[PDB]
Amino acid sequence: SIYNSFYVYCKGPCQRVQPGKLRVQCSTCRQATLTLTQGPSCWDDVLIPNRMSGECQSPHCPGTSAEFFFKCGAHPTSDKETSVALHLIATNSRNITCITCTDVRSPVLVFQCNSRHVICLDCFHLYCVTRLNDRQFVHDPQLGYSLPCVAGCPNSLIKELHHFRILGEEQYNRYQQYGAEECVLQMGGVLCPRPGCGAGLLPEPDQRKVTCEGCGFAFCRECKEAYHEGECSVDERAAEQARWEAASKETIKKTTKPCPRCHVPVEKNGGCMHMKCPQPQCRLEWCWNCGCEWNRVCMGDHWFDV
Ligand SMILES: [Zn+2]
Ligand SMILES: [Zn+2]
Ligand SMILES: [Zn+2]
Ligand SMILES: [Zn+2]
Ligand SMILES: [Zn+2]
Ligand SMILES: [Zn+2]
Ligand SMILES: [Zn+2]
Ligand SMILES: [Zn+2]
Repeated sequence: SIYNSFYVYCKGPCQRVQPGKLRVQCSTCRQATLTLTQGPSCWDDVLIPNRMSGECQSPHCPGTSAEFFFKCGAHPTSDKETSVALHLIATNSRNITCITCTDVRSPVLVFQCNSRHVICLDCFHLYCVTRLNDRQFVHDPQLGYSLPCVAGCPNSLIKELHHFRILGEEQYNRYQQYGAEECVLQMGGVLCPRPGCGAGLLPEPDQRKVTCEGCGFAFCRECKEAYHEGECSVDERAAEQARWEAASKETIKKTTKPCPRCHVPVEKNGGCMHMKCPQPQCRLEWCWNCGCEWNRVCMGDHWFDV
């Protein structure tokens, strides 16, 4: 790829976040024969069922609805070996600094708070690991546990929980255990402190000696050491800058570009990368990013960008 807009979680063989390929088919016959009236321009166009329409080219098909899906892009995949799109992950083409480390990194994760706060994937990982350690995940009745924007913005819980799969197997399994453990702790219990154990334990609440009976560890529930007698031994400017829609400096890529064929300056007016030259006698169709005739590789890698 010259450029990727999209990231998926590849469940096998990669077992990690990868660049993804976008596909559309006819929702009626399920073949790749749907010519869209208008190309996708944002996540809602490709995630909301039946949102986009066109015409199915299959002879005896009346289908007019699009169905979009994604595949891992790191190796060959079959026609419909699909993967879940991690729609919060964006390529950082405008060099936005990260809300917590202030470095320019790519890809980044964009929270769905009003501010659309930006955090790099390393800090997102660190943020999850910290919150797990400190027991700071947030409960949602219709979701389970998740995290809001790091800046604490309202209405910003991650809803698509495959985004936590990017923590990789061990942190992801700590995340998965969180709720069971939390139930124990709300009830006044205690987790075994032995690394690799962590059983949830519900001893009589006035007992200082807790025996894990898992691993047999007898501990002091106060200091968490082996049982003994006697006494135990976001920056404010960062969060203004690290916002997806905040005004930015000019990059090497211009926001007004010449048509590849007729050289007349063209303005882009939404998220679709498929441009149609507005000049009557030109009408070249081209990729805004790659500056070449519109094609299926551009479709797959970056039909739209955020
Ligand atoms: Zn893969
Ligand atoms: Zn069809
Ligand atoms: Zn960072
Ligand atoms: Zn926020
Ligand atoms: Zn234990
Ligand atoms: Zn103690
Ligand atoms: Zn032109
Ligand atoms: Zn392109």
